[PDB]
Amino acid sequence: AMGTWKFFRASVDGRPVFKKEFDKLPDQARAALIVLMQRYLVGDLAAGSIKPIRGDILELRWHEANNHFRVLFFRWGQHPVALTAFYANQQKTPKTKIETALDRQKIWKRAFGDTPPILE
Repeated sequence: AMGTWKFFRASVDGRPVFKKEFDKLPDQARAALIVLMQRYLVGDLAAGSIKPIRGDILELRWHEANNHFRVLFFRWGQHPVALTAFYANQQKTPKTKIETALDRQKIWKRAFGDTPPILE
């Protein structure tokens, strides 16, 4: 169901940074976000669920909970790579989160390559 999703870590060996962030969220929100991540791959999201943020960064938003839970990610070839997961109060995704996302994309691309290897 989660297909080609990846989860930000700083190195092939490093701390599972995205998962530690994700895991702190409430059960109901974690379950809802997994469903959105699965649907993202199928192509059947409603318009409230996916927003372009800046550059290559995209946002999954849990619409049924006033977009209070979100995942920033980017497409690394055919693999969406989850960069940060967070609770948010305002509709405007905060600057700090977007900077973290941009920073983690650069970190990822530097450690693992700008695009996936042709064979995994």
